Amino acid sequence: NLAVLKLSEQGVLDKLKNKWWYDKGECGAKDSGSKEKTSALSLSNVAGV
Amino acid sequence: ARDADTKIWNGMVGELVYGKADIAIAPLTITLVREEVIDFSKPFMSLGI
Amino acid sequence: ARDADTKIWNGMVGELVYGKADIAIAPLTITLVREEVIDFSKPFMSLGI
Ligand SMILES: NS(=O)(=O)c1cc2c(cc1Cl)N[C@H]([C@H]1C[C@H]3C=C[C@@H]1C3)NS2(=O)=O
Ligand SMILES: NS(=O)(=O)c1cc2c(cc1Cl)N[C@H]([C@H]1C[C@H]3C=C[C@@H]1C3)NS2(=O)=O
Repeated sequence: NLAVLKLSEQGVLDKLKNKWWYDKGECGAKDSGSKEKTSALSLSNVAGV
Repeated sequence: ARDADTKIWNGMVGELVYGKADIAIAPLTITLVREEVIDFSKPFMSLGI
Repeated sequence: ARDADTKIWNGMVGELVYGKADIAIAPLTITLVREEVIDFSKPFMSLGI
């Protein structure tokens, strides 16, 4: 009871949670969600015209 | 969970109820039906369904 | 909180320590040093700064 509150006070829980959830961003959208590609227009876009 | 009609807590509950295991640092959820047989510290990580 | 250099709890926590109150249903944050003088239940509502 006195021990877990020390880890909550000193951010050790935050550090462990960061280590085991956020440092292992692996798959796709977390990494590549903030990048940019310009374009290249294909025919599948313009067909109803 | 407990057994019907015999109250036999199996699993990680009965390891602490029946004097088998000494402590359980594990993903265990504080309920109403678990405080009567074992005790919990202050919660260290929040979640939901 | 405690006073500087005297450890004299003013406010509401002193009302529980010095026998003047009985219980405190209140917006009260579970810290470390409040655990060593007065007992807390499980948390009912979670927040952050
Ligand atoms: N952001 S989190 O889920 O990983 C998380 C969740 C919790 C933490 C600490 C962290 Cl890092 N400590 C709190 C405790 C601190 C104090 C207040 C309630 C408890 C006492 N319990 S909690 O609310 O379960
Ligand atoms: N979403 S919230 O902050 O208002 C909130 C926060 C909490 C609630 C219920 C609510 Cl609605 N109950 C939990 C307790 C209920 C059970 C499960 C964990 C504890 C036991 N404490 S809590 O995590 O402090």
